[PDB]
Parts: sequence; C-alpha cells; structure tokens
Amino acid sequence: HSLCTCSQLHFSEETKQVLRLSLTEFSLPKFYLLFGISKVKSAAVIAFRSSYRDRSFSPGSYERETFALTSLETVTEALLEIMEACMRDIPTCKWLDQWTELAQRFAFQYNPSLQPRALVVFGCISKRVSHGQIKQIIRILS
Amino acid sequence: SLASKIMTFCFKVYGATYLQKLLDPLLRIVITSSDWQHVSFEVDPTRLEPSESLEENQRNLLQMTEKFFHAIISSSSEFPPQLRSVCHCLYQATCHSLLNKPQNSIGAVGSAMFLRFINPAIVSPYEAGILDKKPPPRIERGLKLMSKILQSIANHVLFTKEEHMRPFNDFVKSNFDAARRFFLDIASDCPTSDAVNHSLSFISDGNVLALHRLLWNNQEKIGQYLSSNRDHKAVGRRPFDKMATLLAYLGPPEHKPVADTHWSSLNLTSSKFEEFMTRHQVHEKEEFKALKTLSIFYQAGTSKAGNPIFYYVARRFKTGQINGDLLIYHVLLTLKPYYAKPYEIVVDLTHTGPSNRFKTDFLSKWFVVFPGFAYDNVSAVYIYNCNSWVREYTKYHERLLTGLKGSKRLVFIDCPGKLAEHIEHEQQKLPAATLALEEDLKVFHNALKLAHKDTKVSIKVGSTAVQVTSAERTKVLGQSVFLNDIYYASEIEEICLVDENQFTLTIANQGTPLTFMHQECEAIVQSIIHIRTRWELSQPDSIPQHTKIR
Amino acid sequence: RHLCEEADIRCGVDEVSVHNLLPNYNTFMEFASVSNMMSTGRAALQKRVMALLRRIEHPTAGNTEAWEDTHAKWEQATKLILNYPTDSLQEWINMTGFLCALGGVCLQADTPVSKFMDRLLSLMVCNHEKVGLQIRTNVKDLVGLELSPALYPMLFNKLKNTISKFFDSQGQVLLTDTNTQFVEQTIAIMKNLLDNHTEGSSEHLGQASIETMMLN
Repeated sequence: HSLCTCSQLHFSEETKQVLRLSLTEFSLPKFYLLFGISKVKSAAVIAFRSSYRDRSFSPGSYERETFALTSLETVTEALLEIMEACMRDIPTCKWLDQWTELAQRFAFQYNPSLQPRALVVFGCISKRVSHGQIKQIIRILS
Repeated sequence: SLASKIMTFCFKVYGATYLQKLLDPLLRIVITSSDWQHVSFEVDPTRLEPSESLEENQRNLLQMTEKFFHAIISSSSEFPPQLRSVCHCLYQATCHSLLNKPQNSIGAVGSAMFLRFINPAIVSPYEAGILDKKPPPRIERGLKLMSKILQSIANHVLFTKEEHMRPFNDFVKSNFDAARRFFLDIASDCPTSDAVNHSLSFISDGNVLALHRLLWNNQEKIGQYLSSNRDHKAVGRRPFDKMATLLAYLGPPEHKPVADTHWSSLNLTSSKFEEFMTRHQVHEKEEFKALKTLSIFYQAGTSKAGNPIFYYVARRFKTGQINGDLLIYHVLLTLKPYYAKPYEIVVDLTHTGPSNRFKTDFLSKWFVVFPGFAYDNVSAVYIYNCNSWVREYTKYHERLLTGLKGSKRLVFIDCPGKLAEHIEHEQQKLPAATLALEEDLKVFHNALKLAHKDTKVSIKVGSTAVQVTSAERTKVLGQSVFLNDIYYASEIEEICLVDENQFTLTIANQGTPLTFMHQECEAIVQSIIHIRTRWELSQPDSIPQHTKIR
Repeated sequence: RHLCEEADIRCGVDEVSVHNLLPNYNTFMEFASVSNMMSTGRAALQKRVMALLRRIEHPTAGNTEAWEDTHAKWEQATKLILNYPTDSLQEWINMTGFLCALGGVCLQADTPVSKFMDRLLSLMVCNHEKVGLQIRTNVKDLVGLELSPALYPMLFNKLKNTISKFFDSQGQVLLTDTNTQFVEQTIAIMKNLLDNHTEGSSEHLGQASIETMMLN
C-alpha cells in the first residue's frame, strides 16, 4: 500500500495497476492459508487488542500448525513479481541485487533454523549460477 | 438444450426484420388485390369444389408459389451478417462430420434453415405479427400447401404416395439447381471474416451488468470445474486465478431495479401482447381512464397532406408512478383504427426532465409491441421545444435509436417561425401551458453562456417562466436544431448577481449554477427577482421548505 | 422401445414420420435408460417415473385416454376409503401421483381437469378420524413437489378463490377451525411449489398473479 501512495517514486499508470491487483490477491482465502492464519475471519482484529493498556497478553493454544517449503515458494514468487514491476520504472535500481546478496549469505552457512528457508529463496530469485555454487548445494545434500 | 436456445435467440432477434420486410409486400398482393379476387388454393379431390375448375386452382397455386420463391432467391444480399456466420459454422461442422464418417452438407443446411426460419413465417404470418388481422382460411390454405411444395425443393424429394400433389412435381425439377445457388451464397462466407469488417464496438452497458451479476451467483461452482482440469499448466495465468481476483475486486453486484411492466419473455410479439391486454380488464382499472384526462397522444385535426395528427405530451407521463403497459395499450388502441394508412405524429418534449423518462428495457418494447407495418406508415414526425437534456439522453440510447439516426421522417423545429408554416395553423393543439408562455417577453439577444465552451443564447424572461434559447445549432439524430431550455420560475431557488458582467442562477439538483454574460446583468437579474418575488405572493406558504439534505 | 423401433422401420426418414407418427418419440427413449437401473423400493422408483411422466408435451389419443380412463377409477376408489366408517392406500397414492404428473396433456368451464382440482382441494382439509391424517399428509406432499408446471395457472386461481370467500362483506375475517387448517396447508404447498427450480417452471409462473392471494 505504501508503494502505491508514495511521491518519491513516479510509477507509470501501467505499473500501478499491477500493484493494485496484488493488493487484492493477498486478502483472498488462498493467501490466508499460506501465511498460516486460516480459520481467522479478519487479520486486523487478531493483530490488535483493545485492552492492551490494562492487561498483558495471555497467549494460549500452544498447538502450532506446520510450515511447508512449498508454501514459501508461492510467497517468495508473489513478492518477486511486485519487485520487478517497480524496477522497470525506477532506472538503474539495485533492489534485486541487494536481496540476492542477503539471501546468498544465509544459504551457505550452517544454521538449522534459517538455512532451509534461505535456500528456497536463493534459488527462487537468483538469475545466475556458476559451477562453484552448484558444488556447494550438492555437498549440503551429502 | 442450451445449444438449441442459442439458435432461437439468434434467428428471432435478427430474422424477424428480414422476414417481415421481404414477405410483407407479397402478402398485400394476395390478401388485398382485386386481381386475385376469390379463389380456392385447394387440390384435394375429396374437398375439391365442383364450382371451381381443378386446373384453375392448380395453376393459380403454382403461379403464387413462383412469386414467393423468386423473391427469396433474389433477396440474397439482404441476409443479415449474423445468420451468414451461423450457417457457415454448421456447414463446417457437417463438413467436418462428413470427413470422419453422397450426402451434401449444403443440402442438410438448406433444409434445416428453411424449415425452421423461413417456413414458419409463411405458414402463420399472423402469429409472427406480420399481419394485424388473421388471414381468411381460404387464403391460409394456399400458404400451407405453398410451404410443402417449397420444402420439397430443398430436399430434392419427389412426391411419393402423394398423388394429390404429384402434378406439381414437374415444377420443382427446374428449380433444384436454383435452390442450390441460394444456399451456397450464404454458405460461401469466409470462415474468418478478414474482409467483412464492422468495428462498431458498442459499449452495451446494460448487458454487462447482467454478466457481472451472473458470475457472482455461480462464483464457487464455476471455480471447481476449472480446478478439475488444466493441471498441465498452473492456473495463475488462467481463468480460475483471474476470476477470483477480479470478482473480489469489483465487489458484490448492485441490486436489480424494479419492473413497472408485466412479466415478459423472448416469446413476445404484437399479436401476443394484444391478446394479453384484452383478457385483462384494463378498461375498468380506473388507471386507464386517468390517461384520457391527462390528454396524452390525442388526435388533433389533420395536416398539409391530410393525414391525422397526434400530440404526445412528455410532461403527462411519470417514469414509474404508473405501469408502462397501460400507456402502451392506450397508444396502440387509439392508433389501431387509423395506423394502417399513413399518419403523422408530433411529440411534445417541452420542459423534459429526468422525472419523465423512458428506461432502456421499457423503451425497446415500443419497437416490438406495434405490429411493425405501422412504422412504415409514419408520414412525418415533428419535435418541438427540445432541450439539451434530450440530446444527452439520445447519445446514451443511440444504439436503440440508431434506426432513427438521420431519419427523414424526423423534422426538428429550429425556430418558432418554421413550424407555423408547415403545420396547419388554427388546428394544432400544442399544450396550453406551453401556449401560456407565448414567448412574448423581452429578448436579450447575443447573451453569452460563459462555460467550458461559449454558446450564444437568447434569454426571454417570461411572465411565469424563463426560456433560454440557444442561438447556435446542435446536431440531434443527424438534423440541426437550436436547443431551447425552459426553467420554471418556481424552480429558480437561488439568484445571485456576482458582478455586473455576469450573474449566477443556481437551480435545484443541477450542480454548478448557470452563469451568463450580458451587457445589462442587473436588468436581467432585476426582472428575475421581480418575477421570483411575484411567485412568492402567489404560493400559499413558501416559508415551509428545506428539511431535506442531499 | 418396441413401440418406438417400429416407427423407424415404417419410415426410415426421422423428421417426416418418426416425429409425426409418434409425436412423443424423444421422451419414450428416456424410459429405457431408467429401466437399466438398480431395483429400489416403490418410493424411489415413483420419483423417476413421475419425472418422465411430466415431460409428455404433446397431447395424443393414447395420453388423452389413459388420463381419463384412470381418473374414473381414481374417483370411485376414493369413495370406498372415505365412506366406509394398508395396501388399499398404497394403490391410491400411486394413482394420484400419476394422475398429477401427467395432467398437462389433458388440459383444455367444467372439464375433467378442473373437476380433478376441486376434489383435490376438498381433500387437503379432509378430517377423517380413521385415516384422515395420512390423506392430508400426502396430498400436500404431491400437489407441492409433483404438480405439472402446466397446471400452475389453474392452481392459483382456485386456491385464490377459496381464500377470497374466507372474508365476509366489509372485510371481516371468519375464524373457523377448518378455515384455519386450510391456510396452514396453503402455506406449505406454496413454499415447496416456489422453492423447486425445474425446467419450464419459470415460463408458467408468469401467467398467474400471486399478489391478491398473499395479501389476504
């Protein structure tokens, strides 16, 4: 939403249609399931609590759904669609080159909590791969 | 079935005009011409009348059939483009059907089209609405036998165990080749109409609303059908993904508007409507009688040619306050005795407003309710005291009124000095309220309407109302005319004189006020204040007002 | 089938005779498919039979005499059940369902079809100590979910007139135990009748005016 209503950037009327359609998709029951908040009628209500000054939050229902690396692809490729649309207008943009470096750093470092997610993202956005990188990927599988 | 209903709509919507235009002239000759006089088109020996010679009946029936048969073949060009495409698809379907399987694809198409489209009109023209009055049974018999002979030609089948009609078998032999040419011409349309092009690209606003409503109702089920198939490629760029996204974006459809008219369906014609109203007891409803008092579409003397004149007052009809069918019956009832002969109709659109208007659906019915031949008997149409609002309405409803675009029968009174010459003075009975104005007050010639565009307008400050007459011609339905807006004095709620160069005239529910420039604005505003003040005395209680916020 | 296939042999060309000698040729073909189905109780089967019996569009000598001939048996059978102060009823139910689904063919003042309705409406309020309840429980079930869409314009007119006389002069309601039982039935019939969406029903609802009945 902030992208659609920013004055520093000047997006042509073609691009802004892409952004406004993406805004509608993310509120569909399809994407509520990907983010893991299915069975919630509205996201806003759960995010905020009215009596947040009087009492502290009381979390419960420790039962926690699982996450599947196939869901992360759908999210990781929806966001990549938005970013590229903007880069067409903004000349000599560096957004995609900065994101790739950040992902490429966690992909090849041992961390059992971030490495799986930082690999599904390195491949979904990267535009070039070399033999030296493939050797590492096949040796993380070994 | 669904496929069947597609044909019915296609033929009925476009075929009606083609059949009536062609068949109508032929029906006049047999029905009315003294030359035909009285003759029996019967060849049945059991029913054969000794008084009339069998040969005379047989030859006359054969001669009559030739007249109709020749007309059908000749009018190849008049075939609508829509049906031409419809025939080609069937031809390709049969041709493709033949390939996988001496049957002629054209033969099957020709017999089908003739049997379901041309044949029904000939057998019973009265039901189709071609003829107002049911043909006499003796004339009806000839049409029935005529259809059978014509149908045999398409199938190239001789008379077997049909000795009654066997003598006629000779005639069909010559015309077998002729029938083939007519079918081939329509069937010869290119599979892709690269050459035949008509980029009308009409908005069709009314249709779109129904489409959006239909999709919303079946949102869930239509999605499941797409989900089952299309696994080969992700549906993200395929209908199911787009449908959910777009449909959610638009939001729920708006509620449908109400229908003043009785329930109606595709199966509607002039004959059908007349019977329905007759069975209904509209005479004693006490709402039909009120129309007589309103004096709507009343006969008034005659014209230069001597044809009777009628005057329809736009003011007298409210958009929804009364059922629209009762007005139709009154107009049809009054025109029924005389509409056969040429007639002139004059429509009074003085002080037209959105309150008195015709909706898209209700407007269309007028084209069909009447028998159809009366439209050709429209000697002339005169429009008086038109205003800008009408022009805007015409642009939106151009599609329905495209037939009247550039119509010779439409006569526009550009200035008062023209109608008085053409119409019989001392007989025209234009509205008394209209006559009350009399356009007999001061004219501020060469006043300029300051706006996005400047148009010279002559303003008359009438005794009871203000008339703004444009001095620049406008194009309405392809005929030039000068717009003459009329604003009642009572409707002039606000009168502000911003400056001596121009004054402000705000009117109820008109958004931005009306500003004009004249060398003496205070003279104009002075009179308007005097005119407005006079009304205040006339009204019993002006103080009670407002209490309404838009 | 054997009645249909005889049509083809007599005249090979379909349109000329197969749809003229045997006007209801297309519907007859459907009867065969249902027969090739698993056997089930009479209730389940009667649903399919009454569906096909409702699609007989064209009047014919066979139809117009099967409907009238079975009507006379229906009338006399009813008197025995009522006048006398389970298998007998089961037959009575079947005749009514059949005699309703196939009403449209015999359509077209006093007439056999009209006289059927009058007796039918005078059974919705049938108070019979012995078996009265079962009669009303079933006449409501049939007239609602099974009547032929070609008889709606006639059902409303008789149902409306029956109501119109519940009000005396000067529009004062006449409370009665039976009249209150009749309206309770007219509500259940109309609800089911309107609820069901079937082919051809829409075109026929238009002819009649349901307003004056609802207001009363």
